[PDB]
Amino acid sequence: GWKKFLWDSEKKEFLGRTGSSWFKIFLFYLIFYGCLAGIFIGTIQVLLLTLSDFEPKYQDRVAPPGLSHAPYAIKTEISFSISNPKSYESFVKSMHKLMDLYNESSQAGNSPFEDCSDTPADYIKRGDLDDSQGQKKACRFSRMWLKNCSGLDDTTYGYAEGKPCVVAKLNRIIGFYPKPLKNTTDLPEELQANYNQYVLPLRCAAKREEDREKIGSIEYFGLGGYAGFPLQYYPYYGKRLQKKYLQPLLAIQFTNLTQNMELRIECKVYGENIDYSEKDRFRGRFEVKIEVKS
Amino acid sequence: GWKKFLWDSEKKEFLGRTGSSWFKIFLFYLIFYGCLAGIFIGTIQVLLLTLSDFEPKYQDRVAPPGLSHAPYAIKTEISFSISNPKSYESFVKSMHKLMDLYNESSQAGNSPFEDCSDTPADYIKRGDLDDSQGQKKACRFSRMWLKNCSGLDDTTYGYAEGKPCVVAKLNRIIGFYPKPLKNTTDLPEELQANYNQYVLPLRCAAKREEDREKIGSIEYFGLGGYAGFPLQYYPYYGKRLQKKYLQPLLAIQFTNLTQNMELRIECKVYGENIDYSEKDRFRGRFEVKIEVKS
Amino acid sequence: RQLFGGFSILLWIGAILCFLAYGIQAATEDEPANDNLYLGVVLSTVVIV
Amino acid sequence: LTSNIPEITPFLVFIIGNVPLPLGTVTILCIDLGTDMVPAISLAYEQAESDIMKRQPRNPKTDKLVNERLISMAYGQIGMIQALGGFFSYFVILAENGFLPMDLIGKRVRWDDRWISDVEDSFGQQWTYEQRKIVEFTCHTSFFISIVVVQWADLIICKTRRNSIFQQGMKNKILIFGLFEETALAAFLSYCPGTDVALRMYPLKPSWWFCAFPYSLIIFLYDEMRRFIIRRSPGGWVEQETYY
Amino acid sequence: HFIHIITGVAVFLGVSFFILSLILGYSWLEAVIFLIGIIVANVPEGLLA
Amino acid sequence: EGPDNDERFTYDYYRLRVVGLIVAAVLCVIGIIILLAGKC
Amino acid sequence: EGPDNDERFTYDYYRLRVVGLIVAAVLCVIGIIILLAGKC
Ligand SMILES: C=C(/C=C\C[C@@H](O)[C@@H](O)[C@H](O)C/C=C/C=C\[C@@H](O)C[C@@H]1O[C@H](C[C@@H](O)[C@H](O)C[C@H]2O[C@H]([C@H](O)[C@H](O)CC[C@H](O)/C=C/[C@H](C)[C@@H](O)C[C@]3(O)O[C@H](C[C@@H](O)CCCCCCC[C@@]45C[C@@H](C)C[C@@](C)(O4)[C@@H](C[C@@H](C)CCCCC[C@@H](O)[C@H](O)[C@H](O)[C@@H](O)[C@H](O)[C@H]4O[C@H](C[C@H](O)[C@H](O)/C(C)=C/[C@H](O)C[C@@H](C)[C@H](O)C(=O)N/C=C/C(=O)NCCCO)[C@H](O)[C@@H](O)[C@@H]4O)O5)[C@H](O)[C@@H](O)[C@H]3O)C[C@@H](O)[C@@H]2O)[C@@H](O)[C@H](O)[C@H]1O)CC[C@H](O)[C@@H](O)[C@H](O)[C@H](C)C[C@H]1O[C@H](/C=C\[C@@H](O)[C@H](O)C[C@@H]2C[C@@H]3C[C@H](O2)[C@@H](CC[C@H]2O[C@H](CN)C[C@H]2O)O3)[C@@H](O)[C@H](O)[C@H]1O
Ligand SMILES: CCCCCCCC/C=C\CCCCCCCC(=O)OC[C@H](COP(=O)(O)OCC[N+](C)(C)C)OC(=O)CCCCCCC/C=C\CCCCCCCC
Ligand SMILES: CCCCCCCC/C=C\CCCCCCCC(=O)OC[C@H](COP(=O)(O)OCC[N+](C)(C)C)OC(=O)CCCCCCC/C=C\CCCCCCCC
Ligand SMILES: CCCCCCCC/C=C\CCCCCCCC(=O)OC[C@H](COP(=O)(O)OCC[N+](C)(C)C)OC(=O)CCCCCCC/C=C\CCCCCCCC
Ligand SMILES: CCCCCCCC/C=C\CCCCCCCC(=O)OC[C@H](COP(=O)(O)OCC[N+](C)(C)C)OC(=O)CCCCCCC/C=C\CCCCCCCC
Ligand SMILES: CCCCCCCC/C=C\CCCCCCCC(=O)OC[C@H](COP(=O)(O)OCC[N+](C)(C)C)OC(=O)CCCCCCC/C=C\CCCCCCCC
Ligand SMILES: CCCCCCCC/C=C\CCCCCCCC(=O)OC[C@H](COP(=O)(O)OCC[N+](C)(C)C)OC(=O)CCCCCCC/C=C\CCCCCCCC
Ligand SMILES: CC(C)CCC[C@@H](C)[C@H]1CC[C@H]2[C@@H]3CC=C4C[C@@H](O)CC[C@]4(C)[C@H]3CC[C@]12C
Ligand SMILES: CC(C)CCC[C@@H](C)[C@H]1CC[C@H]2[C@@H]3CC=C4C[C@@H](O)CC[C@]4(C)[C@H]3CC[C@]12C
Ligand SMILES: CC(C)CCC[C@@H](C)[C@H]1CC[C@H]2[C@@H]3CC=C4C[C@@H](O)CC[C@]4(C)[C@H]3CC[C@]12C
Ligand SMILES: CC(C)CCC[C@@H](C)[C@H]1CC[C@H]2[C@@H]3CC=C4C[C@@H](O)CC[C@]4(C)[C@H]3CC[C@]12C
Ligand code: NA
Ligand code: NA
Repeated sequence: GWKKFLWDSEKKEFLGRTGSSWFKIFLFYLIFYGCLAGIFIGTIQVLLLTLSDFEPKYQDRVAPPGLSHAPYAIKTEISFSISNPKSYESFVKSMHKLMDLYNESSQAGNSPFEDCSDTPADYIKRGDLDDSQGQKKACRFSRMWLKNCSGLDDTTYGYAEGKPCVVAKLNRIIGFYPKPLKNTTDLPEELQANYNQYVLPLRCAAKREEDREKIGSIEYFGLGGYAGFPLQYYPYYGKRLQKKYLQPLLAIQFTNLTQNMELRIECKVYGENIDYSEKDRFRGRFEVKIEVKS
Repeated sequence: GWKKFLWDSEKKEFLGRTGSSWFKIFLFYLIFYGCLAGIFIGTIQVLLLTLSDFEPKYQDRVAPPGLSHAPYAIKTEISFSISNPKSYESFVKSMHKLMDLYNESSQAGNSPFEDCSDTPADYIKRGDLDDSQGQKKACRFSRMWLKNCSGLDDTTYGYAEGKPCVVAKLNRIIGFYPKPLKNTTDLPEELQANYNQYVLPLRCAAKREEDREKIGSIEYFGLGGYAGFPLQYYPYYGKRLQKKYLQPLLAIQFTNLTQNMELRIECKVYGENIDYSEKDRFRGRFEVKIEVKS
Repeated sequence: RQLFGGFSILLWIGAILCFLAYGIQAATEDEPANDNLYLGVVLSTVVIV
Repeated sequence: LTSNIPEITPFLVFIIGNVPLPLGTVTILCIDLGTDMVPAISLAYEQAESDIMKRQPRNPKTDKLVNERLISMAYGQIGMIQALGGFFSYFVILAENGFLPMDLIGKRVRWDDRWISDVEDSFGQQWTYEQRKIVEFTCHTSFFISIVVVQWADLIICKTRRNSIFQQGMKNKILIFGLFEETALAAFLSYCPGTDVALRMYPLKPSWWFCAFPYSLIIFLYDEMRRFIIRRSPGGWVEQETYY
Repeated sequence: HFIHIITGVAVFLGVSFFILSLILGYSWLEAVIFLIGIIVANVPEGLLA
Repeated sequence: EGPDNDERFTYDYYRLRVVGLIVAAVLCVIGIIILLAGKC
Repeated sequence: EGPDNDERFTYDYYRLRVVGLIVAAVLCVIGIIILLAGKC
């Protein structure tokens, strides 16, 4: 048993078989797993062919677009002390990571960045989804447009004295044209004033009726001074056809925030091809919990 | 044209293309014809597998058995002069080729030849169609059994003095059991006398009613003196299982043949699993044209 | 021995854990999710069948 | 024993290779209860091959039920194939929805984070958390179906070990019942209006059902030849190695 | 008997998957969660019934 | 392909579910018929 | 397999011809139906 099963010297066996047997079985398995690997690689190559390089074959899952934000809050809560500096570091590092991509040094020269209307405008079509006219051109987006939340004056962006900012952003979708609501008698209360057709409005409020009073002055910063996204930055042509593309951003300062109390703030974008979902709490709108405990 | 199409020295082209092109096309065709050859060889190997080595999968085309003869006559005519020796040479060479396989020297020793009843007997079954009991054993067939047509006494076999012989033979079929007609009131005229159940009768006659008179004495030579084939040499087990197997033979001497006249002689075997065909003139029966012109 | 043997015991745990995951949820978070309640309702039905 | 390989390989690549989970808990329970209960029971009822009495008796000392050859055919040869068949349906679902294969190695850490609503795909689009989880679930359902499809083949080849099915015949009624019923279970759970909320299975588009078909035909053809070689060459290498 | 061998093979692989996980930076807890799951997935169920 | 290219973001899941259910019902019926043919 | 093994030398060509003709007639009909559907 112990010895005979490990190595016997009459039949010249190791673990149970002889030499020529181990060689035949090992050779068979090597050839077999090679045919298997080759077939899998071929059936996967035909699939890499089938698809196009400038457009995902199916665009029904990412639609309509979401609404993400910086900072990066875990559980959608932004809690920090106004005294301890090591409390809002994880937030500033994120905010900075996001704004660090809009540096003017990056947007330099004629290419591939071109100047666009300083005031909201209409769509801009740079052709079809081809490679004919090379890399398309994207509109520039300056940092300074965001007035008090730019990290250029007060690097912290506000967290230093109980006045935080929230840079909202619309999820990039290929060939998506944003459509704002029209001036007809049916429109929310808020949206009536400053109906710039070319701007997609974003407006934050309180989840509960009580919290209204405890929330102060929501000051939105954006392109042209409006609380929205200019339609001129659309549509998006995809990474392959528009590398070095910048999406608009909207800053929100929650001035006059009550101290030592959890406030639930829900921000929401409005528009025709915009729809919310009771399951996905980031589709079109977003929720943030702020508590400036000091 | 003339020169530019043959060899130009600017684009470095021969017959129309450059070097790297001829290399790519030649390489492609070589690889392609290799895949084609390999696939054909594999699909043919699966077929060589499917079949058995001891038995043809289909035995409906060679059934029932035919009736061939030596000599080798072209158009089924045996015409030769009794004076010119160079007239019946093509015949004797054949007759000899056939009888040269029944030499006693070949049938020597205990194997793989065994002695069988000198008188017609019944069938003999040497087992199934396997390789279990090795090479089967076949009954010996002596030359001398054929009395006046054996090439042992009168090498010519008869053609020398206007008395020819015809060695008839039944086509070898695997697992075929010959079944002769029974003694019931319905049986041809000829077959009544000498009804040895164990013998398959062969009887020749004249195609036309007139030729009867011009045909003399048909003298049949065979095993036991009967005009037939002994059932003991059946069945046949096939080449793979019965190499060195000899099939019975029947000699026919057409004594008293009218001189200088074409005679149509039709020979026919009788039996249950024997059936003739109006299209195949060699299925069960055979026709010979004899004209001993001297 | 059938519903409470040796391999089914682990499944009985999966079901327990998941139910506790739903309770800490409904007691704490406003407007919770229900993947845990239906996971428990599915697992329990498997040990029973 | 063959279905063990496709259920374990996903948890292995997931942890090692760091990709999105190909098979989950609900889908796995669906495999065990669907393709392993009724088809297995049908096998008991099988008829006898026309060789049962034309074969020598058995020596219990030398011939056992579970020997080193069963694990060779199930785990090693047939299993690895059902695993590749399910991996194809997975790769196909993601590539079409925007996530390609090269970009998938390492996205797990980021994929499984409820907080990154900005996940960027290959074509450069930005995905939220449930939008990408939906595609992952469409992969769990596809895997499931690719398993039932490959099971079709494994079951057919299981009827006989020495003769072909062309020789043995499809006269077993319970086994047929099993093929039609499983197919029905997969179509029902994938298409019913409400499994989304309760079980987490999503509808499958028509071009996807066919991804497992090449791997299902290969298993059948392989076993058929594997047998022809047995019938023709006794005591050969194939009979010493793969005859269980 | 068979079941026994398999269990031996399964327990071995479990401990191995453990060292692999920690050489790749998993949480001490994640390695035991993996050992428990792998050993449960390698042992066959139903054979005797 | 123009601003009103909303079709590129729509899918007819309804028809797909209807067909999938018809097929499931048919396969299941075939099954019962074969399993019970004869009352044994 | 015994003297009376005559089946090993017989083939049912009749049934084969009958089936082959039924099939030919069916395929041809399908053809006419498709070619003329509509009177154009
Ligand atoms: C039911 C099951 C059980 C659970 C089910 C579970 O899932 C669920 O029910 C959930 O529970 C649901 C339950 C919910 C319950 C309640 C909830 O409702 C409610 C909510 O829950 C929420 C939580 C929930 O949200 C959570 O998220 C759920 C998840 O939980 C898990 C999480 O991940 C994770 O736990 C997060 C939690 C947290 O993180 C925990 C942290 C630790 C506790 C601890 O660290 C923290 C802390 O420190 O603990 C302290 C307490 C201490 O006393 C403890 C003492 C520590 C002992 C230290 C000794 C360590 C040890 C141990 C030795 C043996 C070996 C040794 C090596 O290590 C040795 C060495 C020594 C020397 C080390 C010494 C270190 C010292 C450390 C200690 O001192 C302490 O740390 C220290 O004291 C600390 O205080 C201090 O701070 C220290 O900090 C630091 C320490 C470091 O950090 C730490 O040390 C580190 C890093 C170590 C690292 O390893 C180091 C490495 C880097 C390494 O060294 C390294 O460098 N390598 C470098 C390599 C290198 O360069 N290489 C270069 C190469 C060059 O060549 C620092 O360093 C130190 O100095 C410092 O001192 O000694 C103390 O408290 C605190 O301190 C505390 O902070 C994960 C899950 O559990 C769960 O999802 C709450 O947040 C919420 O508030 C609540 O409301 C069974 C499971 C199933 O069976 C299985 O299926 C399973 O489900 C799957 C596996 C899941 C997976 O897949 C899922 C998807 C599908 C699956 O389901 C599929 O099903 C999978 C299946 C599985 C199988 C296979 C296949 O696939 C399928 C096939 C089956 C088929 O086949 C069948 C046939 N039979 C049929 C069919 O079924 O089945 C996925 O979804 C899953 O995600 C996935 O996992
Ligand atoms: C929508 C989904 C549709 C699914 C379609 C699946 C189609 C099937 C897929 C592949 C079929 C080919 C597999 C061939 C493998 C070789 C089989 C073989 O070698 O069997 C040998 C047996 C001989 O046995 P024996 O003489 O020992 O029996 C003795 C019996 N005793 C003892 C009573 C005398 O032969 C026999 O049984 C005769 C049986 C002959 C069957 C020929 C089938 C091949 C024709 C077409 C194949 C398809 C080719 C490419 C198709 C791509 C399709 C899109
Ligand atoms: C697009 C490409 C897809 C490729 C995917 C591959 C899928 C799997 C590939 C192949 C599996 C299918 C192969 C079917 C085999 C048919 C073989 C056959 O025909 O052998 C003829 C037999 C023999 O007859 P005999 O009298 O000589 O036997 C005498 C028996 N002795 C001697 C014991 C008396 O005849 C009989 O068995 C009697 C008649 C039985 C007729 C059975 C018909 C049903 C077959 C399959 C059911 C479908 C299941 C799938 C369900 C999903 C649907 C949605
Ligand atoms: C053989 C074993 C293998 C597999 C065994 C699996 C075991 C699983 C056992 C039980 C699982 C129970 C699942 C319960 C089904 C759903 C119940 C439920 O919780 O539904 C909730 C949903 C509400 O969703 P929502 O409001 O969030 O949707 C919002 C949609 N928005 C917003 C897009 C418009 O309800 C709705 O949607 C309304 C739709 C109601 C669905 C009716 C379907 C009936 C379900 C099962 C009956 C089938 C039995 C088979 C009989 C065969 C006979 C031959
Ligand atoms: C999507 C794709 C669908 C279709 C995929 C089809 C894949 C399946 C194709 C082949 C099946 C592979 C089976 C592997 C078995 C081979 C093993 C072998 O090597 O066994 C050789 C045996 C020798 O036995 P022995 O006793 O003498 O050994 C004595 C040994 N000692 C001396 C040590 C004692 O047998 C011999 O040498 C002679 C027998 C040789 C049999 C060759 C059979 C080739 C049949 C088909 C292959 C062609 C497929 C064409 C398709 C084109 C696709 C693009
Ligand atoms: C012994 C064998 C007997 C067999 C006899 C069968 C008799 C025939 C009975 C039914 C045949 C098919 C009936 C067709 C109607 C199906 C209902 C349907 O098409 O619903 C679809 C919609 C779902 O909404 P959506 O797609 O817009 O969601 C949004 C989708 N997203 C999230 C992807 C965006 O429904 C809704 O809204 C409202 C849903 C209301 C409740 C529908 C009930 C469905 C559950 C079970 C019925 C099917 C039983 C089949 C039995 C098979 C045996 C295994
Ligand atoms: C616009 C489309 C309109 C279509 C309407 C179609 C209506 C249906 C009409 C016919 C359907 C099938 C009829 C089945 C009867 C076929 C006759 C048959 O089975 O005969 C077989 C025997 C042959 O003898 P054996 O096999 O024993 O020989 C020995 C064989 N060996 C040599 C191999 C040993 O017959 C004999 O003896 C006696 C034969 C007597 C004459 C038979 C006539 C067959 C010729 C044509 C009729 C088929 C027309 C099909 C039209 C298709 C359109 C393209
Ligand atoms: C055993 C048999 C059937 C396996 C045959 C495997 C075939 C399909 C495999 C073997 C090697 C493979 C090639 C390997 C490398 C490349 C380069 C890549 O840029 C395109 C795909 C291509 C050209 C692959 C196509 C598929 C391929 C030809
Ligand atoms: C391009 C691809 C698909 C072609 C693959 C060709 C395969 C089927 C061919 C290539 C070489 C061939 C082998 C060449 C030699 C022999 C030895 C012979 O005694 C049995 C068949 C066998 C073993 C052949 C089987 C079929 C085979 C393996
Ligand atoms: C194995 C052989 C004999 C039969 C194979 C049957 C296959 C081709 C059948 C089984 C179940 C079928 C699917 C059942 C339901 C649907 C949903 C419908 O909206 C599109 C077709 C689709 C996706 C069917 C395609 C064909 C399908 C996959
Ligand atoms: C190409 C696709 C879509 C259809 C393929 C149809 C094939 C399989 C059809 C076309 C004609 C058919 C043949 C027509 C006639 C006969 C004679 C009959 O006695 C046996 C079946 C047999 C031999 C049929 C077998 C199946 C067959 C070859
Ligand atoms: Na299993
Ligand atoms: Na199981």
